[PDB]
Amino acid sequence: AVKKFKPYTPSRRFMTVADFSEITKTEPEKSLVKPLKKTGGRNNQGRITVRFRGGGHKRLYRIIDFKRWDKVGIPAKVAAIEYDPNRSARIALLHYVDGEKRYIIAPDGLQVGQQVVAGPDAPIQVGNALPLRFIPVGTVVHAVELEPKKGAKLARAAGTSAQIQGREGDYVILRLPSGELRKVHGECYATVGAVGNADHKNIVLGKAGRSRWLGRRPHVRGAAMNPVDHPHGGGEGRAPRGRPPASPWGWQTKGLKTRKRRKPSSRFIIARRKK
Amino acid sequence: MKRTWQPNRRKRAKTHGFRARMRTPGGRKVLKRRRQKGRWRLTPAVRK
RNA sequence: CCGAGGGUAGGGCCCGUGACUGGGGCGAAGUCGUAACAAGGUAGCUGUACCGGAAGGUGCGGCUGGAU
RNA sequence: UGGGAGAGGGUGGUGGAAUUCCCGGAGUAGCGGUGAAAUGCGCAGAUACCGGGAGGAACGCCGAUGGCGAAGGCAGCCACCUGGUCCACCCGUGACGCUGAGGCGCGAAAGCGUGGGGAGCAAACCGGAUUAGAUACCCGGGUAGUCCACGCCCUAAACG
RNA sequence: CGAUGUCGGCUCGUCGCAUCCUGGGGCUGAAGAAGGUCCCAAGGGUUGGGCUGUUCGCCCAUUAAAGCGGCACGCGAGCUG
RNA sequence: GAAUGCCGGCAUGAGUAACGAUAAAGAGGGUGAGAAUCCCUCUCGCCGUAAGCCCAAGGGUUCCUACGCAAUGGUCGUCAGCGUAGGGUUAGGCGGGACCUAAGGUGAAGCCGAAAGGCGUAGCCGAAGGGCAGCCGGUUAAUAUUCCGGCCCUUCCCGCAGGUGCGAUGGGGGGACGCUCUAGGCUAGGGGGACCGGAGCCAUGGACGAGCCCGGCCAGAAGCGCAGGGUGGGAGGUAGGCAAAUCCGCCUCCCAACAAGCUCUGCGUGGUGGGGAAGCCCGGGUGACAACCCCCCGAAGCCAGGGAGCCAAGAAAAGCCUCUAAGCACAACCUGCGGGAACCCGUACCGCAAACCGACACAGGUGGGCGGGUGCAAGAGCACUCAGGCGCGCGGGAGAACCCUCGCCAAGGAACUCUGCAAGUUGGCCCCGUAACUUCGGGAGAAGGGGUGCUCCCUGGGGUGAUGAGCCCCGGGGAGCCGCAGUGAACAGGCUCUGGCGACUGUUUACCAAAAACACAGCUCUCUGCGAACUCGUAAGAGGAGGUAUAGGGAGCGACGCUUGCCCGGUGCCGGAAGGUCAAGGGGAGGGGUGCAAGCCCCGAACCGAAGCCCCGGUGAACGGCGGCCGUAACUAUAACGGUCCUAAGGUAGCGAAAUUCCUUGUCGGGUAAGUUCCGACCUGCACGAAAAGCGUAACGACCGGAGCGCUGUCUCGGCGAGGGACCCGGUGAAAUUGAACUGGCCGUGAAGAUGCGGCCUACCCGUGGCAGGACGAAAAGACCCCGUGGAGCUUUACUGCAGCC
RNA sequence: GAGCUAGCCCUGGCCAGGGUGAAGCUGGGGUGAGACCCAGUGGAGGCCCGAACCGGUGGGGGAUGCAAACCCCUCGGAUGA
Ligand SMILES: O=C(CCCC[PH](c1ccccc1)(c1ccccc1)c1ccccc1)N[C@H](CO)[C@H](O)c1ccc([N+](=O)[O-])cc1
Ligand SMILES: [Mg+2]
Ligand SMILES: [Mg+2]
Ligand SMILES: [Mg+2]
Ligand SMILES: [Mg+2]
Ligand SMILES: [Mg+2]
Ligand SMILES: [Mg+2]
Ligand SMILES: [Mg+2]
Ligand SMILES: [Mg+2]
Ligand SMILES: [Mg+2]
Ligand SMILES: [Mg+2]
Ligand SMILES: [Mg+2]
Ligand SMILES: [Mg+2]
Ligand SMILES: [Mg+2]
Ligand SMILES: [Mg+2]
Ligand SMILES: [Mg+2]
Ligand SMILES: [Mg+2]
Ligand SMILES: [Mg+2]
Ligand SMILES: [Mg+2]
Ligand SMILES: [Mg+2]
Ligand SMILES: [Mg+2]
Ligand SMILES: [Mg+2]
Ligand SMILES: [Mg+2]
Ligand SMILES: [Mg+2]
Ligand SMILES: [Mg+2]
Ligand SMILES: [Mg+2]
Ligand SMILES: [Mg+2]
Ligand SMILES: [Mg+2]
Ligand SMILES: [Mg+2]
Ligand SMILES: [Mg+2]
Ligand SMILES: [Mg+2]
Ligand SMILES: [Mg+2]
Ligand SMILES: [Mg+2]
Ligand SMILES: [Mg+2]
Ligand SMILES: [Mg+2]
Ligand SMILES: [Mg+2]
Ligand SMILES: [Mg+2]
Ligand SMILES: [Mg+2]
Ligand SMILES: [Mg+2]
Ligand SMILES: [Mg+2]
Ligand SMILES: [Mg+2]
Ligand SMILES: [Mg+2]
Ligand SMILES: [Mg+2]
Ligand SMILES: [Mg+2]
Ligand SMILES: [Mg+2]
Ligand SMILES: [Mg+2]
Ligand SMILES: [Mg+2]
Ligand SMILES: [Mg+2]
Ligand SMILES: [Mg+2]
Ligand SMILES: [Mg+2]
Ligand SMILES: [Mg+2]
Ligand SMILES: [Mg+2]
Ligand SMILES: [Mg+2]
Ligand SMILES: [Mg+2]
Ligand SMILES: [Mg+2]
Ligand SMILES: [Mg+2]
Ligand SMILES: [Mg+2]
Ligand SMILES: [Mg+2]
Ligand SMILES: [Mg+2]
Ligand SMILES: [Mg+2]
Ligand SMILES: [Mg+2]
Ligand SMILES: [Mg+2]
Ligand SMILES: [Mg+2]
Ligand SMILES: [Mg+2]
Ligand SMILES: [Mg+2]
Ligand SMILES: [Mg+2]
Ligand SMILES: [Mg+2]
Ligand SMILES: [Mg+2]
Ligand SMILES: [Mg+2]
Ligand SMILES: [Mg+2]
Ligand SMILES: [Mg+2]
Ligand SMILES: [Mg+2]
Ligand SMILES: [Mg+2]
Ligand SMILES: [Mg+2]
Ligand SMILES: [Mg+2]
Ligand SMILES: [Mg+2]
Ligand SMILES: [Mg+2]
Ligand SMILES: [Mg+2]
Ligand SMILES: [Mg+2]
Ligand SMILES: [Mg+2]
Ligand SMILES: [Mg+2]
Ligand SMILES: [Mg+2]
Ligand SMILES: [Mg+2]
Ligand SMILES: [Mg+2]
Ligand SMILES: [Mg+2]
Ligand SMILES: [Mg+2]
Ligand SMILES: [Mg+2]
Ligand SMILES: [Mg+2]
Ligand SMILES: [Mg+2]
Ligand SMILES: [Mg+2]
Ligand SMILES: [Mg+2]
Ligand SMILES: [Mg+2]
Ligand SMILES: [Mg+2]
Ligand SMILES: [Mg+2]
Ligand SMILES: [Mg+2]
Ligand SMILES: [Mg+2]
Ligand SMILES: [Mg+2]
Ligand SMILES: [Mg+2]
Ligand SMILES: [Mg+2]
Ligand SMILES: [Mg+2]
Ligand SMILES: [Mg+2]
Ligand SMILES: [Mg+2]
Ligand SMILES: [Mg+2]
Ligand SMILES: [Mg+2]
Ligand SMILES: [Mg+2]
Ligand SMILES: [Mg+2]
Ligand SMILES: [Mg+2]
Ligand SMILES: [Mg+2]
Ligand SMILES: [Mg+2]
Ligand SMILES: [Mg+2]
Ligand SMILES: [Mg+2]
Ligand SMILES: [Mg+2]
Ligand SMILES: [Mg+2]
Ligand SMILES: [Mg+2]
Ligand SMILES: [Mg+2]
Ligand SMILES: [Mg+2]
Ligand SMILES: [Mg+2]
Ligand SMILES: [Mg+2]
Ligand SMILES: [Mg+2]
Ligand SMILES: [Mg+2]
Ligand SMILES: [Mg+2]
Ligand SMILES: [Mg+2]
Ligand SMILES: [Mg+2]
Ligand SMILES: [Mg+2]
Ligand SMILES: [Mg+2]
Ligand SMILES: [Mg+2]
Ligand SMILES: [Mg+2]
Ligand SMILES: [Mg+2]
Ligand SMILES: [Mg+2]
Ligand SMILES: [Mg+2]
Ligand SMILES: [Mg+2]
Ligand SMILES: [Mg+2]
Ligand SMILES: [Mg+2]
Ligand SMILES: [Mg+2]
Ligand SMILES: [Mg+2]
Ligand SMILES: [Mg+2]
Ligand SMILES: [Mg+2]
Ligand SMILES: [Mg+2]
Ligand SMILES: [Mg+2]
Ligand SMILES: [Mg+2]
Ligand SMILES: [Mg+2]
Ligand SMILES: [Mg+2]
Ligand SMILES: [Mg+2]
Ligand SMILES: [Mg+2]
Ligand SMILES: [Mg+2]
Ligand SMILES: [Mg+2]
Ligand SMILES: [Mg+2]
Ligand SMILES: [Mg+2]
Ligand SMILES: [Mg+2]
Ligand SMILES: [Mg+2]
Ligand SMILES: [Mg+2]
Ligand SMILES: [Mg+2]
Ligand SMILES: [Mg+2]
Ligand SMILES: [Mg+2]
Ligand SMILES: [Mg+2]
Ligand SMILES: [Mg+2]
Ligand SMILES: [Mg+2]
Ligand SMILES: [Mg+2]
Ligand SMILES: [Mg+2]
Ligand SMILES: [Mg+2]
Ligand SMILES: [Mg+2]
Ligand SMILES: [Mg+2]
Ligand SMILES: [Mg+2]
Ligand SMILES: [Mg+2]
Ligand SMILES: [Mg+2]
Ligand SMILES: [Mg+2]
Ligand SMILES: [Mg+2]
Ligand SMILES: [Mg+2]
Ligand SMILES: [Mg+2]
Ligand SMILES: [Mg+2]
Ligand SMILES: [Mg+2]
Ligand SMILES: [Mg+2]
Ligand SMILES: [Mg+2]
Ligand SMILES: [Mg+2]
Ligand SMILES: [Mg+2]
Ligand SMILES: [Mg+2]
Ligand SMILES: [Mg+2]
Ligand SMILES: [Mg+2]
Ligand SMILES: [Mg+2]
Ligand SMILES: [Mg+2]
Ligand SMILES: [Mg+2]
Ligand SMILES: [Mg+2]
Ligand SMILES: [Mg+2]
Ligand SMILES: [Mg+2]
Ligand SMILES: [Mg+2]
Ligand SMILES: [Mg+2]
Ligand SMILES: [Mg+2]
Ligand SMILES: [Mg+2]
Ligand SMILES: [Mg+2]
Ligand SMILES: [Mg+2]
Ligand SMILES: [Mg+2]
Ligand SMILES: [Mg+2]
Ligand SMILES: [Mg+2]
Ligand SMILES: [Mg+2]
Ligand SMILES: [Mg+2]
Ligand SMILES: [Mg+2]
Ligand SMILES: [Mg+2]
Ligand SMILES: [Mg+2]
Ligand SMILES: [Mg+2]
Ligand SMILES: [Mg+2]
Ligand SMILES: [Mg+2]
Ligand SMILES: [Mg+2]
Ligand SMILES: [Mg+2]
Ligand SMILES: [Mg+2]
Ligand SMILES: [Mg+2]
Ligand SMILES: [Mg+2]
Ligand SMILES: [Mg+2]
Ligand SMILES: [Mg+2]
Ligand SMILES: [Mg+2]
Ligand SMILES: [Mg+2]
Ligand SMILES: [Mg+2]
Ligand SMILES: [Mg+2]
Ligand SMILES: [Mg+2]
Ligand SMILES: [Mg+2]
Ligand SMILES: [Mg+2]
Ligand SMILES: [Mg+2]
Ligand SMILES: [Mg+2]
Ligand SMILES: [Mg+2]
Ligand SMILES: [Mg+2]
Ligand SMILES: [Mg+2]
Ligand SMILES: [Mg+2]
Ligand SMILES: [Mg+2]
Ligand SMILES: [Mg+2]
Ligand SMILES: [Mg+2]
Ligand SMILES: [Mg+2]
Ligand SMILES: [Mg+2]
Ligand SMILES: [Mg+2]
Ligand SMILES: [Mg+2]
Ligand SMILES: [Mg+2]
Ligand SMILES: [Mg+2]
Ligand SMILES: [Mg+2]
Ligand SMILES: [Mg+2]
Ligand SMILES: [Mg+2]
Ligand SMILES: [Mg+2]
Ligand SMILES: [Mg+2]
Ligand SMILES: [Mg+2]
Ligand SMILES: [Mg+2]
Ligand SMILES: [Mg+2]
Ligand SMILES: [Mg+2]
Ligand SMILES: [Mg+2]
Ligand SMILES: [Mg+2]
Ligand SMILES: [Mg+2]
Ligand SMILES: [Mg+2]
Ligand SMILES: [Mg+2]
Ligand SMILES: [Mg+2]
Ligand SMILES: [Mg+2]
Ligand SMILES: [Mg+2]
Ligand SMILES: [Mg+2]
Ligand SMILES: [Mg+2]
Ligand SMILES: [Mg+2]
Ligand SMILES: [Mg+2]
Ligand SMILES: [Mg+2]
Ligand SMILES: [Mg+2]
Ligand SMILES: [Mg+2]
């Protein structure tokens, strides 16, 4: 579950923390961490291109195995489950009978000391990876590639999962976490099960300081600015929007579809998302 | 209170120095113009 | 030393009262409708929820203390 | 000790019919709805027919004046975990019992919180009729909710 | 308009009299006492509070009386703001 | 002769303001032409978590010494951070380079751009981070971890001896990490000693004393001791660590394991080298053959890469160890020892300031370390004071008004005023005690009160010792003493009741606004399937993100509680393969120019022909909107009810004279002797209302209202006192302003407010301290207002383009 | 031109002292087992008081200033955005 606090400060009243109970190792593997270059939202020109970024806790980036068809047939023991600051899910440390060590994102139900494997012949069990054209229709799955050998792209966030809905030619039909129905090539790898740490979404940040620890600087409404800054700027006293609600750059932000209409992906997208 | 000039020799050499001017076209013109005018010092003096 | 009591300060309970406000009872010589008693003209009653000038309605479940 | 019946409860799985939606075919002038209608849907190809897919809820015949539970209540099918109850043997214990203010637990529906889910249904709501009027009954829509997990609520014509 | 600072208050006054009081008068529907009204008169006097930024005004308690106006709606090189 | 003209010169204000912290001065003696100001002595005062000491920036000779005083120095000057001259900065170990990387910068390959140029993995550069070997004392006028002394150490080269499969820019280990809390043992620093050393002192009534005053240490290789840090050993298998690998990783087996051992560090001791006070005497000598010991306190520093807990999950690369490849195995490397070798730059002095940033020797600003003692609960607070440093570069008088900063005040006590503005009161610690309401944390230091010094006596536990003495620490119970007063001085909340707004901590208009504004957790809508959307860029490339719908972007709303109604006709957005309109292009009935002709050239209807717009539908936590008239009930009054106009639909819950109410000080109630404010109500709401959210809400607020208690010079209503000015004398000596002036009152006149015109009145000449009514006083070519076919920012269904998108 | 200022990036450093006493853990009570209750321990927090440090609330002074934003008194934050 998620952990509550007694209200001994104004902010501890609603603040809630992850219970951190599936974790067995509190230190990262040294050969698998590299420094994460903080950007602040700035680009190679030095310009802010994503607003209100920066000042978050320092982090080392843990290298994650998003291929796994790397080591077809070679099993590995689940040695430990770790915290990872660079993603919502937890990471599992794998010990291969090869001797090689690697990281995957922990599916829900992984056990320390469990054996997992990856390949066309792999058992359909939580933690194993297979090409999609071998996972039985119906089973939920995660860490799905979008194209063969290009890396796991779908269902990598905490609690997320995709389900296989059928097969058509060289393609399987997936229901992504958004509800979109998508053709994905049958030779794209995936890992049977759902991503763990599903209680992530019930966390209550609790105070402005917690947002800041995460590298999220305070966001400022256009309505609180001036006409030089935002379409919603100016006005005497408070003001309604007085125009279709817009972004800082003028485009409308209530309903306007923005996917590129002629994108070739459309041939493979069965049904736009829900909700 | 704290004023605008807070001297710093590395900041002075790396900002206005000769090598900084020679990199940029606008910097080479600054030197061309100061040499045309007959300036005694083409760049600020920094002690290193 | 204790000490009637007086003094300062903070509490607890009760009683009288208060602009105004809530429903209740009774009065009957009114206005609106007709909710219930006949299958009372939508069987009724019911806990609850939402709603409507009003009696009331409807949903969900329950009872027969329901006519044929 | 031995045996029996049962929708008693809890958990995880799985089966088929049907409704709705979407994809393909084929086909055209209405369909739907009512006491009669209209709103509604339909030449932007509906309804009726065939194939495929998706999803949720409830389990037809068996089913009955039936069965089970302390009550609320429990109904497709498989398994696991588990309660109560009856019978025959008359073997063990030797009044160890009855009740029960307080207490604790359970407690239909509706309602509440957090998060899923959402096909059908349907408060509120919108429209059509009915009518003297019709904030209703009847018709076309339709959101909570009804469903699942966890925590509250603790009511009833909770009745025999 | 190459600037004459604008409401109210405080302080400091000074002047006019169409006089609020005190002084002197005529008439009264002036018995007395107390008033009404008009004339003469500017020497002095003309309170303390509650409300509001207020000027004003209402109100409390008094008073012989609680006057009204001018001085750049007197006075920011005097203060307040 | 005027341009608030330009440059320069010199006046006026004026012997006026001022001479830069109110920390403070006096005298004696010297020097000298000249002395409040320079040097010396004595007395006084100020700083002492500095106003003392060290370091990094920045400054650049300001350092030392001699000789000087024109200018600089707010006066003076014989002095100086000033003038002239001479001297002064010494390193293998301290800092930087001949080492490593961080962001960033540059950039073989490579990519992009009219040119200039933009990017870019590796590499290179880049430090106050990593790494790396020096401590104490002495010496100079001036440098010292640099010279000297004592004791240590590092690297490179060569040689010798031993040992080993040696060898790397390649593989691996390591380097290597957060915040809060914290153990043990140390050291830095400190207090005490009746003990050790010491020049001396006996005052003024007493004291020859367990007297007074002074000091009682610093470094130190190997070894040893104490405390820690780090590290398991063996064998077999091996398909992984872009080759190899005996290394590392993985699996299994066996002794070992909170041990030891091995290794490293800190502290102690340590051969040895140093230092060494007060006082007296002229920085030096003496004290002195100085003593150099014990007890107590004890770090935030050290052992250290220690321990624990927590979530926000906490650099890199080289040095180093290991592994092997080419190679090489007479070499090569490792260990010990020896001899040789060891370069470049900095080093003065200032450094919280008179030497840096502020035009000034400027009350401002400036990063790190040390920062003693006593007392007050603690402490870096406060008072005093050590070492050390100062008395602030004009003085002497006087004792006015007035100003400033401060002290007191009879009786009253907010009567002051826009407001208790300001100033009082309160004040630390210990104990007793403490309300509504509440999200159960709080509100709370609630409120309110009692205690507080010193003396004696009895006594409980702790630390260090040893279990004792001593030292130090936390208490208890008695009995007394003094004063007006015991946190006796300094530092240290006034409190309560009740509304508005915002949940809260935060943030903001550098330099007139700190708030109710911004942000904020949280709520909802919406976009985005990843070469994501979106953002920056012509592009390449980037951010997003080494993220993947429990994610990222945009918007509104803003803890939490209870909630969030009706209108989709207009605008927006979403969906809609039909229809209507639609450009280039396709098409070519037909028509034209020309030539004698084949031919060449032009126009050109039907029909075909995208998006968009029209059209159908959806959509409000999208832009937004949410009525009017007549009539009706046993008296009046009102209208549950009916009728009728209009609309896309006529404001629901809640709230309401409100941060909204014009009329308005609505009416009534409460508080007051009196209440335009405040609180509670009513509702004809000029002109609330539901995420530009509605109504509430404990806690919070240097926010804004209303009331009270306490206490006050706020006031009645003022008085006195203090210091710094104001004044007088000596020294230095500005400023805005200034047509020129020989510059009076009244009643008038005058461009309508006259020192300057008329009449009359008044008036001897010139200053000093004072006050501010006038000189439409000074300052700023009015910010308001208008005007100019003047400008700029912003807006849109103004016009016309452009990017971007289709 | 970011040696002032604003934001971010890399790498360092600073925050006396005192007060409150969350989770957890241990013991006891409690039950069929629990919830939970008490005590000791513990040491949480955009927690409390208050120096450094960062500020700039109210008032007074200053106004050709010590200062082209200063001074005094008072006041806000002070393990955190
Ligand atoms: O305009 C002004 C003087 C306005 C000065 C206000 P200011 C100031 C300037 C100098 C000296 C004193 C005060 C100021 C105003 C603007 C800019 C700078 C300074 C100020 C200072 C503080 C607070 C408020 C104002 N007088 C004009 C004559 O030209 C005239 O008499 C006048 C016309 C119309 C009204 N009228 O009531 O309409 C009032 C007065
Ligand atoms: Mg909580
Ligand atoms: Mg807690
Ligand atoms: Mg809890
Ligand atoms: Mg709170
Ligand atoms: Mg936890
Ligand atoms: Mg976990
Ligand atoms: Mg879990
Ligand atoms: Mg770590
Ligand atoms: Mg690394
Ligand atoms: Mg990275
Ligand atoms: Mg990065
Ligand atoms: Mg770059
Ligand atoms: Mg650039
Ligand atoms: Mg962006
Ligand atoms: Mg940013
Ligand atoms: Mg994680
Ligand atoms: Mg999580
Ligand atoms: Mg959340
Ligand atoms: Mg973070
Ligand atoms: Mg946000
Ligand atoms: Mg915002
Ligand atoms: Mg604004
Ligand atoms: Mg701008
Ligand atoms: Mg614009
Ligand atoms: Mg704009
Ligand atoms: Mg606007
Ligand atoms: Mg507006
Ligand atoms: Mg606005
Ligand atoms: Mg407005
Ligand atoms: Mg605004
Ligand atoms: Mg606004
Ligand atoms: Mg606002
Ligand atoms: Mg709006
Ligand atoms: Mg607007
Ligand atoms: Mg609008
Ligand atoms: Mg694709
Ligand atoms: Mg300057
Ligand atoms: Mg600086
Ligand atoms: Mg300089
Ligand atoms: Mg520098
Ligand atoms: Mg530097
Ligand atoms: Mg620099
Ligand atoms: Mg340069
Ligand atoms: Mg020259
Ligand atoms: Mg130059
Ligand atoms: Mg008595
Ligand atoms: Mg009836
Ligand atoms: Mg009926
Ligand atoms: Mg009605
Ligand atoms: Mg209804
Ligand atoms: Mg029943
Ligand atoms: Mg009946
Ligand atoms: Mg579905
Ligand atoms: Mg049946
Ligand atoms: Mg039955
Ligand atoms: Mg028997
Ligand atoms: Mg129930
Ligand atoms: Mg639905
Ligand atoms: Mg009607
Ligand atoms: Mg609802
Ligand atoms: Mg709901
Ligand atoms: Mg329900
Ligand atoms: Mg029954
Ligand atoms: Mg004017
Ligand atoms: Mg002028
Ligand atoms: Mg008479
Ligand atoms: Mg009479
Ligand atoms: Mg008369
Ligand atoms: Mg007469
Ligand atoms: Mg008179
Ligand atoms: Mg007179
Ligand atoms: Mg008035
Ligand atoms: Mg009288
Ligand atoms: Mg007047
Ligand atoms: Mg005037
Ligand atoms: Mg007038
Ligand atoms: Mg007037
Ligand atoms: Mg006036
Ligand atoms: Mg005036
Ligand atoms: Mg003024
Ligand atoms: Mg005035
Ligand atoms: Mg004046
Ligand atoms: Mg004047
Ligand atoms: Mg005033
Ligand atoms: Mg004002
Ligand atoms: Mg002329
Ligand atoms: Mg002039
Ligand atoms: Mg001139
Ligand atoms: Mg000139
Ligand atoms: Mg002259
Ligand atoms: Mg003068
Ligand atoms: Mg001066
Ligand atoms: Mg002198
Ligand atoms: Mg002299
Ligand atoms: Mg001297
Ligand atoms: Mg001290
Ligand atoms: Mg200089
Ligand atoms: Mg020197
Ligand atoms: Mg010199
Ligand atoms: Mg001189
Ligand atoms: Mg001289
Ligand atoms: Mg001079
Ligand atoms: Mg001089
Ligand atoms: Mg000077
Ligand atoms: Mg001389
Ligand atoms: Mg000097
Ligand atoms: Mg010399
Ligand atoms: Mg040396
Ligand atoms: Mg070299
Ligand atoms: Mg390098
Ligand atoms: Mg370095
Ligand atoms: Mg070194
Ligand atoms: Mg040494
Ligand atoms: Mg020297
Ligand atoms: Mg080797
Ligand atoms: Mg690391
Ligand atoms: Mg580090
Ligand atoms: Mg911290
Ligand atoms: Mg001590
Ligand atoms: Mg003694
Ligand atoms: Mg020891
Ligand atoms: Mg191997
Ligand atoms: Mg000596
Ligand atoms: Mg001797
Ligand atoms: Mg001797
Ligand atoms: Mg500390
Ligand atoms: Mg550690
Ligand atoms: Mg976390
Ligand atoms: Mg790196
Ligand atoms: Mg070979
Ligand atoms: Mg060896
Ligand atoms: Mg060299
Ligand atoms: Mg030196
Ligand atoms: Mg200072
Ligand atoms: Mg300092
Ligand atoms: Mg200046
Ligand atoms: Mg000076
Ligand atoms: Mg200074
Ligand atoms: Mg010391
Ligand atoms: Mg004290
Ligand atoms: Mg104290
Ligand atoms: Mg202090
Ligand atoms: Mg002392
Ligand atoms: Mg002085
Ligand atoms: Mg005098
Ligand atoms: Mg003073
Ligand atoms: Mg006295
Ligand atoms: Mg008094
Ligand atoms: Mg009083
Ligand atoms: Mg009193
Ligand atoms: Mg007040
Ligand atoms: Mg109370
Ligand atoms: Mg409570
Ligand atoms: Mg609290
Ligand atoms: Mg108290
Ligand atoms: Mg209170
Ligand atoms: Mg005493
Ligand atoms: Mg003091
Ligand atoms: Mg005090
Ligand atoms: Mg206080
Ligand atoms: Mg209160
Ligand atoms: Mg509010
Ligand atoms: Mg605010
Ligand atoms: Mg606030
Ligand atoms: Mg709130
Ligand atoms: Mg806030
Ligand atoms: Mg400001
Ligand atoms: Mg400003
Ligand atoms: Mg300014
Ligand atoms: Mg400004
Ligand atoms: Mg402000
Ligand atoms: Mg504030
Ligand atoms: Mg703001
Ligand atoms: Mg805000
Ligand atoms: Mg909310
Ligand atoms: Mg762009
Ligand atoms: Mg790129
Ligand atoms: Mg990227
Ligand atoms: Mg990236
Ligand atoms: Mg992402
Ligand atoms: Mg908020
Ligand atoms: Mg906000
Ligand atoms: Mg509540
Ligand atoms: Mg609409
Ligand atoms: Mg519309
Ligand atoms: Mg409609
Ligand atoms: Mg519009
Ligand atoms: Mg058709
Ligand atoms: Mg033709
Ligand atoms: Mg022709
Ligand atoms: Mg709405
Ligand atoms: Mg809504
Ligand atoms: Mg409209
Ligand atoms: Mg709107
Ligand atoms: Mg009537
Ligand atoms: Mg209205
Ligand atoms: Mg409504
Ligand atoms: Mg009202
Ligand atoms: Mg009123
Ligand atoms: Mg209101
Ligand atoms: Mg209004
Ligand atoms: Mg009005
Ligand atoms: Mg009003
Ligand atoms: Mg008004
Ligand atoms: Mg009135
Ligand atoms: Mg008021
Ligand atoms: Mg009214
Ligand atoms: Mg808004
Ligand atoms: Mg508003
Ligand atoms: Mg709204
Ligand atoms: Mg606040
Ligand atoms: Mg505030
Ligand atoms: Mg006074
Ligand atoms: Mg005195
Ligand atoms: Mg004086
Ligand atoms: Mg005096
Ligand atoms: Mg003349
Ligand atoms: Mg006049
Ligand atoms: Mg005149
Ligand atoms: Mg005259
Ligand atoms: Mg004349
Ligand atoms: Mg004349
Ligand atoms: Mg004449
Ligand atoms: Mg004349
Ligand atoms: Mg005269
Ligand atoms: Mg004057
Ligand atoms: Mg004047
Ligand atoms: Mg004049
Ligand atoms: Mg004037
Ligand atoms: Mg001016
Ligand atoms: Mg001009
Ligand atoms: Mg003008
Ligand atoms: Mg003008
Ligand atoms: Mg005008
Ligand atoms: Mg025009
Ligand atoms: Mg014109
Ligand atoms: Mg313009
Ligand atoms: Mg776009
Ligand atoms: Mg760092
Ligand atoms: Mg701190
Ligand atoms: Mg405790
Ligand atoms: Mg624990
Ligand atoms: Mg804080
Ligand atoms: Mg705090
Ligand atoms: Mg605090
Ligand atoms: Mg201030
Ligand atoms: Mg004050
Ligand atoms: Mg004062
Ligand atoms: Mg100051
Ligand atoms: Mg101060
Ligand atoms: Mg704070
Ligand atoms: Mg504080
Ligand atoms: Mg603190």
